[PDB]
Amino acid sequence: FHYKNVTLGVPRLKELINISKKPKTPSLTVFLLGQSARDAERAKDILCRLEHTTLRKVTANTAIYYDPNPQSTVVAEDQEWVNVYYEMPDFDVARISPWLLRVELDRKHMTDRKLTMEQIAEKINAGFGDDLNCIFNDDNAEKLVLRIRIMNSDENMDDDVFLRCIESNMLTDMTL
Amino acid sequence: VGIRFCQECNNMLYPKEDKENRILLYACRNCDYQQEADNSCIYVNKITHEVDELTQIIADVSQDPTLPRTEDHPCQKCGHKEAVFFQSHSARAEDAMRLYYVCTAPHCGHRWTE
Amino acid sequence: EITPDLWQEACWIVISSYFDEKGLVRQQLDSFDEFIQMSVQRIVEDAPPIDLQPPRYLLKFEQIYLSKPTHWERDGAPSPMMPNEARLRNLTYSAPLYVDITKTVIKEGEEQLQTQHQKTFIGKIPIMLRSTYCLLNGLTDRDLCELNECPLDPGGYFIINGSEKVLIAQEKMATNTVYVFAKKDSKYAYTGECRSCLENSSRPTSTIWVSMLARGGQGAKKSAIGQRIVATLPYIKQEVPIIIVFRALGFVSDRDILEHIIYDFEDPEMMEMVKPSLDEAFVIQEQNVALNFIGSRGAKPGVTKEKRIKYAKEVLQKEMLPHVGVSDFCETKKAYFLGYMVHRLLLAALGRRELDDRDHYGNKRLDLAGPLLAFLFRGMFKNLLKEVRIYAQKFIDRGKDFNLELAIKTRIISDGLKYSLATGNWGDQKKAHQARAGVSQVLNRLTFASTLSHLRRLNSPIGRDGKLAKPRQLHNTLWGMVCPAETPEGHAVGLVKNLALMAYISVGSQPSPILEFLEEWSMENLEEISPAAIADATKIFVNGCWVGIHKDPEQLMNTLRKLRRQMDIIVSEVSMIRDIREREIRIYTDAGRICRPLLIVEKQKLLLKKRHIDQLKEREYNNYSWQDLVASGVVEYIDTLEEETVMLAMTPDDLQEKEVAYCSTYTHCEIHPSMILGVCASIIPFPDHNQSPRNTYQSAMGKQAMG
Amino acid sequence: AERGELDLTGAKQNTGVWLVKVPKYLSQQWAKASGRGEVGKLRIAKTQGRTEVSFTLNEDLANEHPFVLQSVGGQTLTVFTESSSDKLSLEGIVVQRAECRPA
Amino acid sequence: GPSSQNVTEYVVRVPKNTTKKYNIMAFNAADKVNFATWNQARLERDLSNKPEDQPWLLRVNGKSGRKFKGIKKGGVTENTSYYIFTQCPDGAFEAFPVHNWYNFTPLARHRTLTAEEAEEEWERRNKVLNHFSI
Amino acid sequence: ESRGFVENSYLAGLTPTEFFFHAMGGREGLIDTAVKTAETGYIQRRLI
Ligand SMILES: [Zn+2]
Ligand SMILES: [Zn+2]
Repeated sequence: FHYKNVTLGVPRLKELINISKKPKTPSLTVFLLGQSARDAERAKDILCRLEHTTLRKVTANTAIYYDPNPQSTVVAEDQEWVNVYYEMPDFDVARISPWLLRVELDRKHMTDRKLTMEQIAEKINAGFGDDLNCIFNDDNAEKLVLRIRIMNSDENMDDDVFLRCIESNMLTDMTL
Repeated sequence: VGIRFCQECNNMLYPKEDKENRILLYACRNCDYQQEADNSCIYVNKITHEVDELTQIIADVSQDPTLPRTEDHPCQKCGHKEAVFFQSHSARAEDAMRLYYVCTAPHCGHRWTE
Repeated sequence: EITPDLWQEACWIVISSYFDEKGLVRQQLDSFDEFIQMSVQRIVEDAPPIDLQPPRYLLKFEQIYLSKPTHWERDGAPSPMMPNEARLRNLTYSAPLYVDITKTVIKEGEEQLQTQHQKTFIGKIPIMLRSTYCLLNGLTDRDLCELNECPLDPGGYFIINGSEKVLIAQEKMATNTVYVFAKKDSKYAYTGECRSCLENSSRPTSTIWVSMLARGGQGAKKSAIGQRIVATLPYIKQEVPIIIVFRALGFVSDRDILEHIIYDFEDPEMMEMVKPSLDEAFVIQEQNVALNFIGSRGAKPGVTKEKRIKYAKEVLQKEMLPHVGVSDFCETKKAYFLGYMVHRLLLAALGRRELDDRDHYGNKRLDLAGPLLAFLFRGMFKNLLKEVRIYAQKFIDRGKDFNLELAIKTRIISDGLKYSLATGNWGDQKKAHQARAGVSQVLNRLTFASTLSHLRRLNSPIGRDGKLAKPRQLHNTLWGMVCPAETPEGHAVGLVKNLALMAYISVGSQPSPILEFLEEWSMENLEEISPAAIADATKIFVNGCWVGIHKDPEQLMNTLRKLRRQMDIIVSEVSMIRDIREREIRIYTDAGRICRPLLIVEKQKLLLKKRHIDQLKEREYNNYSWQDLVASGVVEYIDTLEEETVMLAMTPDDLQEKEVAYCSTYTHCEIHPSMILGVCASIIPFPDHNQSPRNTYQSAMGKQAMG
Repeated sequence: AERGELDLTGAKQNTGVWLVKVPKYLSQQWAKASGRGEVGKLRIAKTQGRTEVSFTLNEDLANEHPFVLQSVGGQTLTVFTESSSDKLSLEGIVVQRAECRPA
Repeated sequence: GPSSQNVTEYVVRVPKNTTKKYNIMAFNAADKVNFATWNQARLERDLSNKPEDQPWLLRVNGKSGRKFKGIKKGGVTENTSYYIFTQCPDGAFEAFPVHNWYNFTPLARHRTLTAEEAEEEWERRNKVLNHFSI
Repeated sequence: ESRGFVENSYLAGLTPTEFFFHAMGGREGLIDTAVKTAETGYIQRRLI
C-alpha cells in the first residue's frame, strides 16, 4: 500500500512462481536513442504517438440532424463553409441522403496530441470505405465541426437506425 | 430532442420520412396517426457532460444543520449576509472543488457559484 | 439553573441512573419476553383451519397458556423445578404449553354441532433465566440466597441437559429497502435489490433484482439503441424486460407507464435512457399475451394456455413485493414501487446519486433470541398441523369418528427446540446438513468479566477464512455502538464483535398508530393523486412502504419529533430520517436497529438544567429515575441512520461557547466519550496512552485470568 | 328497453351530485336515521375569503361535523345506478367531493 | 359574488332505502370526454370473465359508438363510506350511499396481433441485425 | 484533524476522535498478519 502501480511482496511472488497469463499490473519500460532521448518535446510527441487514442477521447458531442438538401442547413451558422463547398459541389451522382451526423471536437485534447481534422478525416474515410462523406471546417474558426453523410449509391436498411449504428460505431471504433 | 406521444392510443411516436415534400413525419406503430416535425432534428449526444449543477441543487438545502455557513458572501437578490456552501457531491469529480452557495434567508433560495 | 463546570460529577450521575434501571443484559431479556407474549400467539392465531372431509369437520386454535416450569417425578407427581436442580441432575428448564381448540362438524344434518377442548397439551418450551416467566422473577436477595443462587448472576441463558447455553446475535442485511450496487465482473452495469417479507409471516423472503445490461456489448445494432433494463423475478427461469411485467399489471399504454418511472417530463437526459427499453417490448402489446410470456417460463412450463395465465397471475401477485400488499386488490401500489425502484436505478447511471455501501452499519439488523426462536417455531407448528391431516384422513375414510387428543404428536415441539439449541445447527435433525451452524454455544464461566462479555456479542455470518478485507476492517459507522478495540486474533479477526456499554437494541412495534396520525396531518394517499403533483413533493416512506406524499415537510418533521420527545403517540425507539437533497422522509419501527442515548441541545444550551441533577441524586426515596428523564425530553435515543442528519458536540463546557467557532447549529451532545468501549476494554487504566494493537491483546486476555 | 341499456339522462342533463366521506361510527349513527331517514341539518356559510360548511346531528340521532371539501380534478366522476328492477341509469356527474372530520 | 358572500342552510336526510343501487363511474380528465357526443350507450358486464363483481363494458352510441372497460376498485367502504349528496326542490339535501367504484378507461379498437407470429418476427429482426456485419 | 493526523503523543494522551482512528490503523495491521501466515504455509511448501 505504501511506495505508478506495481505489485510487490507476496502477490508478485505468486505471479512469478506460476506463469499467470494475466499479471495484475504489467508494464513495458521504454528507452530512447537519438535526439528524442534528451529533448522533452520529441519524447512527449513519441509518447503521444505510442499511447492509444480512440476517437471519443477527442470529441465533444454528436448530433444527428435532418437536412434533406445541404442548402437548407437548419444549423444556424454552418451555411458559410458548406457554401464554400457549394461554390463547387461534388459527389451528387446517385441522390442526396438526408440523414446527417455532426461531431464537435475539443481542441485541448486535439492540440495535445498534434492532430488535425485532415488526418482524422483521412482515417475515418480511408480505412472505413467510401460509405460516408466527411466535410470539415477551416482551422481559422474556434469550433471544430465535421459533417458526415452516408453514401448515396445505396439509395439509388433504414438509414436512421443505420446512421445511429455508424454513429455509435465510429465513436468506439476508429483507432487514430 | 424531446418525445412525442400519439394522440389516439397514447404511445411513442416514431420518426418517418416521406418522399413527397421532404418533411419529417412522426408516425405511430399501433395506429397511423401523423404529424410533421417543427425542429427537424432527432438525436443529440452530449459527451462533454459539463452540466452546471446550479440547475440541480434545491433551495431547501439551507435547512440542513450539518452544513457550514458564512458571513462573508452576502446574497445579491435580497442582500442577506448569511450563506451555506458545499461541494459538487456528484460525479465529474476530476477537478471538482468548486464551491456553490445558497442563501439562507427564508423564501429567497438564490443560488450562485463563484 | 445552568450547570457550569460542575460537569465531571454531573455526567456520572445520569450514567448511574441508566445502569441502575436497565442493566447490562437487557439485550437478551427483552427480546425473549416479546417472543413469548406476542410472537407465539400470532403464529397459532394466523394459521389456516383444516376443513376436511358426506360430512366435514372444523378445527381452529384460539388461545395459548403457559405454566411455571415443572418436573414430573418418577411416579407422575409434578413439582416446580428450581434452576439449581436442573444443573445438578442434568435436567432441562422448560415449561408446558397449552391451547384451546374448537371443533365443529358440518354435515348440513339440520344442525351444526360444535364443541371445544380447552387447555390442550402441545409441548414444552425452554425458559430463559430471570425472565418474566422464570421462577426467579422479582425476588429479593434474601430469597435468591435461600435457593442457593447468586444475587449477582445476570441471567439471559438457557439450561438444556444440565449445560448452560447462550444465543449469539446474528447480523443480517436490512430488508424492504432499495440498494444499488455495481458488479464489475458480470454482464450487468448496475443492479438493484429489495428483500421483502410481509410482517413476520413468511418463511422465505422473496428478493427481486432490477438489472441493466452492459454498454460494451460487442454487437451490430444493439450498439445504437443502448442498454436495456431487465428484471429477474423469482420463481421464473428467464430474464424479463420491465415493460412486459409492467403491462401484466394493466397499464398497457406508454404514456401511463412512463409516468410511474419518470416524475417530470422536462428531463430529456433520462427519457433518452428509457427509450431503448420500449423498442424490444413493442410487439407484445396487450395484457393476456404478456402474462403468457412470463407464464411460459416457470417452475413448470404450461402445456395449456389458461394455466399459464393462471400461473403468472399469483406469482406476480403473491411473490412480487409482498411487503407492499399481498391482496389481489391494490395493484396500483405494486406499480409505483416498481417504478420508484427503476427511477432510482437510472439516477445511479446518470451519476446523480452515489451507490449504496454494503458494510455501512445503517443497513444491518440483528437477530436476538426473539426473532430467532420465532423463526424456528413456525417450521414446527406447520409441521404439527401437516400431521393432524395424515391422521384424520386415514381415520375418517373408514367413517367411524374423530378424536383429536390422540392426533397431536407432542414430541414435535419439545424435541424440536431442545435439539437445535443444544447442538447449535439452526435446522432440523434430519437436516444436519442444510442448517446454519455456530449459534448457541456454551456460556464461559472462567471469570465474572468473561461471563458478561459473552452475553453481549455479535457475529457476522460471512465465512471464517475468506481473505476479503472489507467485511473485516473497522468502519466509521461503528462509533459508539461496537467496541473498536476488542476482537480476537487468528482467523476470526473482525468477524465477531462486542457492543459498547450504552448501546441498546430495539425490540419492535406496530406501525398502526403512526399511520392513523399521518393521514390526519394532510398526507395525500397514492391512489387519489395525479402523477404531475409529484415533482415538488417529498415521498413519505414508513417501514419500507411508500404510503403517500407531502408538500410541507419541515413542519411535519418538527411535529413528529416533539411528539416523540414527550411520548404521547410514538414510542421512543422509532427513528425518523429526512434527507433534504433526495427529497423524501423515512420512518422505521421494526426490530433489530441499534440505538444509543444522547443529550438534546437547543439554540446553544443544553436542556439538562441543574433542577434535574439535584433531584436525580435522590432516587432512593424519591422515585425519580431514568424513565422520568426520557419522558421529560432531555435525552433521546439516536439510531445509526438518523445519526447522519445530526451534528454532535463532544463536551458541553468546551464546544458550545460563542466565539469564532467551528459550528453554531449543534443538535445533540454526548454524555461522556468513554462509553464507546466494550466490557473487557473498559478495565484498562489510561487506555489512551498505549499503542493500538496492545489494547486488543488485553481485551482478549482478561477473559482468561483466574479469580 | 334492454338489460344492458344504460340511461344517459343524468349526464345529458349535466346533473350534478355531491360526494362526502363519512366515518363509520357516524355512519353507524346514520343507520339509525331518525324518522324516515333524516339524520340532521347542514349549515353553509360563505364569506369573501372563507367558506364554511358543517352538518349537525338530529337531536333524535344524537341519542358539529365540519366538512373538508376535496378536489375532483384529474378524474371525472359520475354516478350510475342499478335498480331493483335491474334497469340501469346514470343519475349525474360529480360536482363536489368532501370529507367529514370531527371538531 | 355569491361564492364569496353566499350563505345558506339546508336539511340533510339519509334514507334507509333506495330504488336503485348507486355506483361511481369515473373518467380520466386527461381525455376530456364530451358527454354530449354520447347519443346513446350500452352497458353490460364484461364477457372475458366468461355478476355483481363483473367489470362493466360500456358501449357508447348503440351500434356505432365508443367503448370503455370498467374495473372495480379494491375497496369502497373499508374505512369510510362514500355518499352521494343531491339537491332537492325543497332545498334540502338528500344523501345516497356509494355501493361500488368502477374504473373506466378508453379502448384501442384498431390492430390485431399474434404471439407466435410476433416471436417469429422478433428472431428474424434479431437475425438481420447480426447478418451483413463489417 | 478530521481525517486522522494524531498530533498528540503517547504521553500527552489521545482525544476520543483520535483514539478511534488509531484503533482503525492498528486493526488493519492485525488483519494483515493473520492473512500473511496462511499464504506463507503454502507457496513456500509447494516450491520445496
Ligand atoms: Zn398511436
Ligand atoms: Zn438571498
